[PDB]
Amino acid sequence: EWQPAVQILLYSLIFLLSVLGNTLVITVLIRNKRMRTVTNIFLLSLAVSDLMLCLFCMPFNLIPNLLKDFIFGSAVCKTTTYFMGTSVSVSTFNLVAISLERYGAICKPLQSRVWQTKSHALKVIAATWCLSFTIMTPYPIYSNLVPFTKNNNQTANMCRFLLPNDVMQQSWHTFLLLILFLIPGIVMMVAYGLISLELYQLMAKKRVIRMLIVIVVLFFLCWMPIFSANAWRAYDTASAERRLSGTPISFILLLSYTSSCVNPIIYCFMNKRFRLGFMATFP
Amino acid sequence: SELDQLRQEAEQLKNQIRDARKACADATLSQITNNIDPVGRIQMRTRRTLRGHLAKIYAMHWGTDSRLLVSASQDGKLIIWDSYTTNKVHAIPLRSSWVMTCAYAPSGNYVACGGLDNICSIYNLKTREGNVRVSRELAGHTGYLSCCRFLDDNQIVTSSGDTTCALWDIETGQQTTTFTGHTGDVMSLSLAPDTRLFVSGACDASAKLWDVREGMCRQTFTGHESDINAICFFPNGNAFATGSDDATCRLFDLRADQELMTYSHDNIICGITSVSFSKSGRLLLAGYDDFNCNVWDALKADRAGVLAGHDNRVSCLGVTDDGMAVATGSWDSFLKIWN
Amino acid sequence: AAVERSKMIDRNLREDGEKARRTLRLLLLGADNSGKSTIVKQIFETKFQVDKVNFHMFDVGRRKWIQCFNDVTAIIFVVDSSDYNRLQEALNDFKSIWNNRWLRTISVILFLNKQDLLAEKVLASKIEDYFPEFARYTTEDPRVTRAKYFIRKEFVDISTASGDGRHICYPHFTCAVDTENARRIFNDCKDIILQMNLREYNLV
Amino acid sequence: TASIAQARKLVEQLKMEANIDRIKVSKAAADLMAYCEAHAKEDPLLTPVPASENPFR
Amino acid sequence: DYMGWMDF
Ligand SMILES: CC(C)CCC[C@@H](C)[C@H]1CC[C@H]2[C@@H]3CC=C4C[C@@H](OC(=O)CCC(=O)O)CC[C@]4(C)[C@H]3CC[C@]12C
Repeated sequence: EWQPAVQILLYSLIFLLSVLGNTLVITVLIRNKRMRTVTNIFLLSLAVSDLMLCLFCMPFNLIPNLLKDFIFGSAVCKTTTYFMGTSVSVSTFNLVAISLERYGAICKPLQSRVWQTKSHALKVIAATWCLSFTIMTPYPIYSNLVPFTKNNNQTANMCRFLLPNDVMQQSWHTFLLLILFLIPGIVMMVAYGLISLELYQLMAKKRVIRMLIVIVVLFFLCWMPIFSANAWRAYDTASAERRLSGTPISFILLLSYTSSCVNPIIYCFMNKRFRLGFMATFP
Repeated sequence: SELDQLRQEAEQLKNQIRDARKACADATLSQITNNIDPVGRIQMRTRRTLRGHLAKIYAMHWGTDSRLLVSASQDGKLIIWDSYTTNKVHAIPLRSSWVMTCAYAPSGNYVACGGLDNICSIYNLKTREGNVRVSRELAGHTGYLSCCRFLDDNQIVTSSGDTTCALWDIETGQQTTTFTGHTGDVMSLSLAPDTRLFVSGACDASAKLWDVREGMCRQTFTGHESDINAICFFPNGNAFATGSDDATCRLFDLRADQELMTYSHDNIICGITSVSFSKSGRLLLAGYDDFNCNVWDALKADRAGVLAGHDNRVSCLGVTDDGMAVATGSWDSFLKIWN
Repeated sequence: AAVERSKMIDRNLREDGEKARRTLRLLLLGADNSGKSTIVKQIFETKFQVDKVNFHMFDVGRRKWIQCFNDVTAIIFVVDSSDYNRLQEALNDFKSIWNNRWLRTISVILFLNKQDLLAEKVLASKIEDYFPEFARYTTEDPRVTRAKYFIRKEFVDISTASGDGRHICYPHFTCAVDTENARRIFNDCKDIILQMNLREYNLV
Repeated sequence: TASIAQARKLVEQLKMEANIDRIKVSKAAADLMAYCEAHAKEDPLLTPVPASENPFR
Repeated sequence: DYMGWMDF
């Protein structure tokens, strides 16, 4: 009884904050043309992806979890499982894209000016969305309803992303772990480590350095439980579902959803520039 | 002795001119045309947006025909625009990137550029080669050229940073008349519709009325406190309005030999770059450094509109001869066509 | 062909704007016979290419024509360090070029050319006579290094108080036959673009 | 002698400015109002033209 | 029974 009460409270708290925190960024960045810059085009795409992540994950992964049945249809299960995957991909790739531009600006500034432009920024955003959509297209196809019968002889549904055989399933989750988690894991680490090394070699200097460390660590913290759980259930889903399924995996998936609620905080609301414009856009 | 006597005589003459101007005025423009029908809230909207330049646009000039205008930018490109269809007609490469002025000829055959190169390049638009080429490099000036106005296809008045203005026989390339009255860098120039007089504004906060044929400063109007960036003639030809960096715009009458009304606002602290007049002379439109063009009732001194469409400083504003369209150019590389 | 003309004009000027972005345009100030021509070892202009990074020089043979130069990469200020009478004039010129209403985002490279003439001026330089505040100042030859540090601080104390982190001065030193000006300009422009990018890409 | 020559030129220009014809500002204001009222029907800015007559949409 | 979870 205690556990569902602290589940709904935490889920709603991340929800209404993410919803409010992403619509404000989209409003300010679209309306204010002067504010728009190379990095703001990246932040705007990140805000849209986080808002897409919030709307198609949180209510669709909590109400079926509380009621223990998928109350929506099969077409809802397919359409939403595609937008969840796509939004995760765009969010993670925008963070890597911001880090690569940041590395170019600091380590090799003169060379960067020839290529790092606003037109170049739009091309990377266009490539990010078009590649994320293409790679997440197996999600609607392989996710369909699976029915079960309860103790009361009722009918119920489960929306599950299940491949035809476990030989493709283990290779899928291994592929997904590398490109989504592991490759940003060390690319963002080397990019923000060289920037931190070039700035360390006065109290504002040490400010920027430690915030780069918070970006990579909270990237790890948000995505490590769910990606490990996906790797766990790929090779043996009997031990993973016996321990984690139900209330623990709700908290695991919520910590994962928290990334789309802390990304506007650590990228926009901690900016001196963006807060001055946020007070100007709204009366 | 002699220089002190000439200074005292010049001070006495200027004091007599000031006393005559003070005794001549009894009312203002507002006290005469107060009880008339206003223009209302002019909902003048951005009809066209011209997005060609890649650098700061210093100056523009409207053609006699309503469609065509020419714009100068710091990238080294001079661009002629078709206002109605947002097309670009002519793109002119410039020998010197640093260009501070452009002009379109009343007949439409010629455009003139100038800048830090100290050379007024006349560009022939009507060429049998098939492209715009330099017609006459007017090199006599020893300073940056700030404003050039075409009297006709063989006479042009130019302003420059060498503190002088000159009338140039384009066929000979030599100054025919030189206007040596300004003690500071001349920044602006406006011709009269009859092409027999003109007014120029300079950095010494002085506007001077010069006769083209006579070659003398017939009248000097000293109503500004800052550098007069631009100047424009009222359509009748008997008054003109100026604009400076002291957040003020003043309308000066030729016949009354003085100013009529200040077109300034207490909400403005920035500087005016350009001023232009509507067809009937009842709207005065002034570009500003606050990024926003303010529209002013030219006969009632009421801020009837604000043209907010620019990211950076507005540098050049113009109203067509017909009066349909107002074009504003800015440091952000965009020209906006209004109404 | 009447609409395709405006498209083809826009594509031609787009390629011309890409080449002007590659170039790091620079401006020269300084009075007459201050060694401004001595700095170049290769409206007058000159071009020289270092390490696949272009630099463009500009000097004009003031508040109105300086408005064209508020989008340059840096302002190169050259001071004749050997003479002392126009040192105050150089200070006034640096004050005018730094505390400008349109130049609030441009760092100033500050070359101090012909330090050798100051070196034999010291070894032969009434620096206490020209400046009464030369006393209570504690910084090759120690007197040459002391005079160079005094000139350095006397020229950066105006820039430090103003600016407010948007742009700070970055001076150097140059002899008559010194050829390190290209490397000093390269390193200084590297730091200028670094300090601009840090703000641009919301890292600070 | 250049300063004396320029001062004499300034004296001559101000003496030419002294001999000029000045009308009252009321008559100039009435002429401005008359031109405004005469060309108000021809002005496209004070009174907005419809989109058929307006060449801008 | 309700055993399992959505991937994302
Ligand atoms: C509603 C759901 C289905 C998502 C819809 C997906 C796309 C239609 C959205 C998502 C991200 C949006 C993009 C995010 C950022 C930009 C940059 C932005 O361009 C500018 O900033 C203007 C150029 C300037 O800076 O002056 C507007 C278009 C674009 C591509 C947006 C276009 C529409 C996109 C691709």
